[PDB]
Amino acid sequence: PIITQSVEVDLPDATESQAVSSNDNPPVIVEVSGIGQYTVVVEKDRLERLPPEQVVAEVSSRFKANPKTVFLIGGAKDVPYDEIIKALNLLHSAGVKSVGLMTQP
Amino acid sequence: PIITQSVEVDLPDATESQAVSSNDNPPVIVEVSGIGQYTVVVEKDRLERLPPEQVVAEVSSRFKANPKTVFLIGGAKDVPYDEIIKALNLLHSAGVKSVGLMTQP
Ligand code: NA
Ligand code: NA
Ligand code: NA
Ligand code: NA
Ligand code: NA
Ligand code: NA
Repeated sequence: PIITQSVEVDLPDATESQAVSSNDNPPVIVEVSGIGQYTVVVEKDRLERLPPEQVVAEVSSRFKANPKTVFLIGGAKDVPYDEIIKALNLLHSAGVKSVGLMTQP
Repeated sequence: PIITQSVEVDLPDATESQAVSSNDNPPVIVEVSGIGQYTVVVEKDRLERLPPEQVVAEVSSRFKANPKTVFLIGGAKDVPYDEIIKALNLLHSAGVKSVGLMTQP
């Protein structure tokens, strides 16, 4: 106590929906809720309860296979800010350069 | 019901602390807590309880005066994800291209 989190982001004019609609492949969705706990979803395939290092492995694998892959962070409206910063840092550590942020029911 | 929020972000290698430390001027901090309610802080000067359109006016004014200005979004660890997406969209609408995200006590 107390550790704070930070991340720098750039804001492009291109949109989250544009990224998804213009891509040949489904997006890879990193869903957050669970303190440092993630579900990775690609279409119907769900990889639940993954710890940070396993999310890095999964995401880095997909980015290497196709760097054009669209990555999204999904979560309920009330997911804590600190968890969102952690997730952005996690994705950047795995090599991801662009992310769509979206809230979900 | 139900409106969701989204924003696309790019992840540069440059950091939030780097942006602040390398700048000649203090950062402009948009603090969030309050549903669509913001405090804009520059050094000791606080502009509290600003509605979205007033934040846009204040931020756009500072960006026009100096486009090298460092903009930050500050908030407690538990600020809701949806409010963070709203704040990023608000800043981008005012012309801001880079933002540092940081949690605070
Ligand atoms: Na960063
Ligand atoms: Na793997
Ligand atoms: Na997280
Ligand atoms: Na966007
Ligand atoms: Na003004
Ligand atoms: Na907000």
